[PDB]
Order: sequence, then C-alpha cells, then structure tokens
Amino acid sequence: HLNFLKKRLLQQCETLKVPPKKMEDLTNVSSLLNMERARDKANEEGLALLQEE
Amino acid sequence: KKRQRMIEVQDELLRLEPQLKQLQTKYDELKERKSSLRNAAYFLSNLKQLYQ
Repeated sequence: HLNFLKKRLLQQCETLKVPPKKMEDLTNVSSLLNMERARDKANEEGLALLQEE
Repeated sequence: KKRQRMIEVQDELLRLEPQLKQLQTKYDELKERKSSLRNAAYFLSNLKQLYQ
C-alpha cells in the first residue's frame, strides 16, 4: 500500500502545474548555507572596519 | 566601492597637511619679526632723543 500511494502521489505531482523555478541538488544545502554565513560575517566585519577608517 | 573612497580621502589628507605646515611657519615667524621691529624702533628712538 505504501508503494501504491507513493506512485499515486507521483502521478498527482505529475499532473500538477507550477510556475518555473531553479536550484541545484539537495546534498549541498547545509554546506552552501554555512559558506554563505561565513562569507556574510566576513564581508560585514570588513565593511565595518573600512567604514570606521 | 568604499575602498576607492578611503584611498581618495587619504590622498586628500596627505595633500592638505603641508599647506597647514607652511602657513604655521609663516605666521609664527612674522609675529616675532614684527615684535623685534617694534622693540628696535623703540630703543633707537629712545637713544636718539637721549643723546639729542
């Protein structure tokens, strides 16, 4: 029954329509988030130092 | 964008300092010049009238 309802949900997702969007694979979500957090902090502190000077 | 602003402000300060330097030198030399001139004039007139 689980595989049956899974295939049924696959069909229901196939019949659905949605405006297009774009992204990449799901394995690199947390890594990219951490890199973006680090880059944001670095850019913020650099901009703060430059502004103080 | 902010890097260039920092660079140009540093350039402005480096260009502006020596004018202040030279103005200060001219001022504090002209002051003592005038003072010495006045003192010399006073002493010369005093001695002139004294001998007269």
